Amino acid sequence: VLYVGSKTKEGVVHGVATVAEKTKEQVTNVGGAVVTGVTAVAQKTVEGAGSIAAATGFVKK
Amino acid sequence: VLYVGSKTKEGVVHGVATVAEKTKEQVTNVGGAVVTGVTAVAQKTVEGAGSIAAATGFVKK
Amino acid sequence: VLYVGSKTKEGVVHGVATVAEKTKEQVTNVGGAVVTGVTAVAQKTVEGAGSIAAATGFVKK
Amino acid sequence: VLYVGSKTKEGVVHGVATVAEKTKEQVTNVGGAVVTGVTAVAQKTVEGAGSIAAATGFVKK
Amino acid sequence: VLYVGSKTKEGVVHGVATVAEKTKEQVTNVGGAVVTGVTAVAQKTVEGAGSIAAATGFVKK
Amino acid sequence: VLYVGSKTKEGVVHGVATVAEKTKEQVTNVGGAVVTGVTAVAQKTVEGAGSIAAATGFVKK
Repeated sequence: VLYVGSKTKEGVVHGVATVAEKTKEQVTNVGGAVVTGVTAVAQKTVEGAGSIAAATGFVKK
Repeated sequence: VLYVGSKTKEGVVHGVATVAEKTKEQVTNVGGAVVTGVTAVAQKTVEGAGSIAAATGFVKK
Repeated sequence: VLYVGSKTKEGVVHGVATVAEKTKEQVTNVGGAVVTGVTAVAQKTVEGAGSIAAATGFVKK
Repeated sequence: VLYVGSKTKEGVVHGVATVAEKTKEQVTNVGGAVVTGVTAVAQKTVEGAGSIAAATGFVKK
Repeated sequence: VLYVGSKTKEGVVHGVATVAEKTKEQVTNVGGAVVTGVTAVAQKTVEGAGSIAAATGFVKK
Repeated sequence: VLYVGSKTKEGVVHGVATVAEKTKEQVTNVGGAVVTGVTAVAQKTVEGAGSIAAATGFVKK
């Protein structure tokens, strides 16, 4: 009957400073799942399953 | 019957400074899934499943 | 019966400064899925499944 | 008798990403000196005085 | 009699990512010196006095 | 008689990520010197006095 949002923040990332010095970086996947290097990510879901960095192995039935 | 949003933020990324010095970077996928280097990503879903960086292995039925 | 949005932000990315010095960068996919280097991406979905960087392996039935 | 430079860098700026969101910006000088907002500037001097952002007040003799 | 530089760097700035969100920014100088906001600046001087951001007050003699 | 530099670095700044959120920022100088906000600055001097951010008051003689 009344809802007053104001400067609300939900699922938010702000003010982020990152430095990444790497001399070498390998990934060798063989038949699975790999998720690497997720930075400054924001999400909001309404009435649904939410996943950010979800490496699922193989599914069978 | 009444809804007053104001400066609302949802699923938001802002003010992000990144530096990435890499001398070498390889990825060698063989038959799976690989997700690498996701930065400054924002999403909002209404009535649906939301995934940002989701490496799923092979699906079978 | 009443909805007053104002300076609302949803699924938004802003104010992002990135630097990427790489001397070499390879990707060698053989029969799978690979997703690399997703930056400053924003999406909003209404009544649908939303995926940003989703590397799915092979699907079978 | 011998000098072999190679990939030498002197007085150099490179690989610079900047973002500047300002809603208002004033400068009100009255009879002096003002230097504002110097970015990505490089200089090399041989046998001379070198100044990049030098606001000098009034000189008298 | 012999000098072999190689990948030498002198007075150098590189790989710099900056973000500056300011809603208001004033400067009100009255008869002096002001130096504001010097970023990513590089200089090299040989046989001379070198100054980057030098706000000198009034000089008299 | 022999000098072999290699990947030498002198007066160098690299790999720097900064974020500055300010809602208001004033400077009110009256007859002096002011130096504000010096970031990612590099200098090299040979046979000379070197100053980066030197606010000198008024000089008299």
